[PDB]
Amino acid sequence: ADGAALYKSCIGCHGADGSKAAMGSAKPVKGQGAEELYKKMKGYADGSYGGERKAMMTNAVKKYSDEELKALADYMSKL
Ligand code: HEC
Repeated sequence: ADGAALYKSCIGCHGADGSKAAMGSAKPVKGQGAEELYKKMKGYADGSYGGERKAMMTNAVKKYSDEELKALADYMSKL
C-alpha cells in the first residue's frame, strides 16, 4: 500500500524526515537504500537481522508483510 502512509507511525522515532538517529542511534533511515531497507525489514520481519533495538523494530515490522515492506522501503529510500 502507500509507503508514506505505512511509515507514518515509524516517523515518531525516525523523525518526519526519517533522519533522526532513532533512539538507540539508528543510521539515518533516509535513503538508506530501498534494497537495504527492504532486506533489513525482511530480516526483522522473519527475525534474521539485528540492531540496537531490533526487538522494537521486529515488533513494529511484524504489522507488515513483503508487499507492505517493499512499499515502506521504497518510501524510506526517497523519504
Ligand atoms: C523507536 C523505538 C523506533 C520505532 C518506533 C521504529 N523504529 Fe525503525 N529503527 C529503530 C532503530 C534504533 C533502528 C536502527 C537499527 C538498530 O536497532 O540499531 C531502526 C531501523 C529501521 C530500519 C533500517 C534498518 C537499519 O539497519 O537501520 C527500517 C527499515 C525501519 N527502522 C523501519 C521501521 C518501521 C517500518 C517502523 C514503523 C512501524 C519503525 N521502524 C519504527 C528504531 C525505531
